[PDB]
Amino acid sequence: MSIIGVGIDVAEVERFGAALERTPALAGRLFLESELLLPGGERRGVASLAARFAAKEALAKALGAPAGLLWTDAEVWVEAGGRPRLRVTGTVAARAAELGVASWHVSLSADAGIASAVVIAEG
Amino acid sequence: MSIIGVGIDVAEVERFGAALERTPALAGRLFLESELLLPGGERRGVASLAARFAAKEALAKALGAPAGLLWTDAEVWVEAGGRPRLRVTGTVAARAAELGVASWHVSLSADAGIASAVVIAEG
Amino acid sequence: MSIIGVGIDVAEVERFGAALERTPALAGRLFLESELLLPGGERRGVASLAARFAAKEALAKALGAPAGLLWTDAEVWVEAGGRPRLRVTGTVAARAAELGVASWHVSLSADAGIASAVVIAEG
Ligand SMILES: CC(C)(COP(=O)(O)OP(=O)(O)OC[C@H]1O[C@@H](n2cnc3c(N)ncnc32)[C@H](O)[C@@H]1OP(=O)(O)O)[C@@H](O)C(=O)NCCC(=O)NCCS
Ligand SMILES: CC(C)(COP(=O)(O)OP(=O)(O)OC[C@H]1O[C@@H](n2cnc3c(N)ncnc32)[C@H](O)[C@@H]1OP(=O)(O)O)[C@@H](O)C(=O)NCCC(=O)NCCS
Ligand SMILES: CC(C)(COP(=O)(O)OP(=O)(O)OC[C@H]1O[C@@H](n2cnc3c(N)ncnc32)[C@H](O)[C@@H]1OP(=O)(O)O)[C@@H](O)C(=O)NCCC(=O)NCCS
Ligand SMILES: [Mg+2]
Ligand SMILES: [Mg+2]
Ligand SMILES: [Mg+2]
Repeated sequence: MSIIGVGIDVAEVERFGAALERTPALAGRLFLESELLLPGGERRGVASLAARFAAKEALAKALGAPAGLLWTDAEVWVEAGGRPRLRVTGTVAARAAELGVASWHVSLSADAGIASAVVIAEG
Repeated sequence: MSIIGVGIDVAEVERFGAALERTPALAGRLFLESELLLPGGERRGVASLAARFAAKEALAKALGAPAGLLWTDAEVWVEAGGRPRLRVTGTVAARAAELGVASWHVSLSADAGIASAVVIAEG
Repeated sequence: MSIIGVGIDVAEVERFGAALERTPALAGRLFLESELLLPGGERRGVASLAARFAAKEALAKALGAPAGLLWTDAEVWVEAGGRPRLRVTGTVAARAAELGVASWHVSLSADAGIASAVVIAEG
């Protein structure tokens, strides 16, 4: 395998929260129901959602951000240990196949009012 | 292939703009003429230039930042879809050859007053 | 080889410094004696220490952050040219072996009140 793409994204947390508040429908456009919940069932907070938004932007960048990708066709899920993972379906999986992507790597971080993500596509 | 190096850089946009304003010659020292223009021919803005500066710093870091690298020997170019790409020549290409680098991967992001870049060298 | 994990971390410098000041023992819990010194023997500054903290957090993330990792089992050392490098021992090396990690790549950056690091584990 080789690296197919890398993506990075930085998202200002306060601004992201404001966008979610302004348009009730936005959260459901960006996130699957599972992503909006913490492991124990409570509602995921704004900084953690901003990090997932950054991850999806970074994933899109790693794929060359073509038209027609759906936010809901990329899913951030969480291993028991807390580690974030990417699962791709539909439009995102189709684009990944065009480029020969077999494996996805992600990491997330938030501090100082920002959320960040890096994504590497490999295949 | 294997990873040869990784680089990351974060640049404060306002400070970068101030540096460009202070010394008229600076932009031409850091950037090729093509980098200073948007696809349609207008002048590239300060945040986008800061992201390209970060990319060049990150590229230097991925190569172990030896003396003698020229800023103008690394070029950020743009695919039709908008995706940034690195082209290396001269001093930067020579150092890349010393290390066996065959392929370059870059991503850029700006928000919250900062521009950022990640670069991976592979070979 | 393939990518085994990636980590990113962003650390607010001022807050990190405040934590070090609040608990005298903290620096020695996070850092080996060598990490606390500059090449010439003077004391390493807070932003540079924050970048090393971010590197260790990013390394932990690349390994899936299991319980039992010691901060002192990851060491940031510096090549003559200034390039940062990771050396792993003990608990961190043991976890790396569980995952098959052969090679480590790191880069550090600080600006705009933040320190950042990216780490890639390969094997
Ligand atoms: C292009 C895009 C990915 C980045 O936009 P953004 O997060 O608002 O802005 P950022 O500052 O973080 O990133 C902008 C940088 O992305 C890079 N970029 C632009 N188009 C790109 C593309 N087609 N592929 C990869 N990178 C691209 C550029 O370097 C740009 O900076 P520049 O114009 O100064 O060179 C975004 O506008 C977009 O089209 N998002 C699509 C997301 C998506 O499809 N999601 C559904 C599936 S998860
Ligand atoms: C070393 C350099 C790359 C980073 O400087 P910077 O962007 O101003 O500062 P940042 O905070 O972003 O990065 C500093 C970190 O880079 C790392 N670094 C220093 N020397 C390095 C080197 N030789 N190789 C890789 N990384 C290096 C260090 O970890 C340092 O932090 P630390 O001293 O606390 O450990 C920069 O000073 C430099 O020499 N730039 C050269 C650019 C160049 O050659 N361009 C032309 C070709 S594109
Ligand atoms: C999990 C941890 C790595 C990140 O915490 P942090 O730096 O305070 O917080 P950040 O915002 O930077 O990162 C949090 C993100 O890390 C990710 N994360 C959580 N658990 C993780 C794990 N087991 N593996 C990889 N990533 C993990 C998550 O995506 C989380 O964000 P989310 O909850 O919104 O999804 C940290 O809490 C930790 O346990 N550190 C261990 C360090 C260590 O073991 N050091 C000694 C050896 S060097
Ligand atoms: Mg963005
Ligand atoms: Mg820098
Ligand atoms: Mg952190």
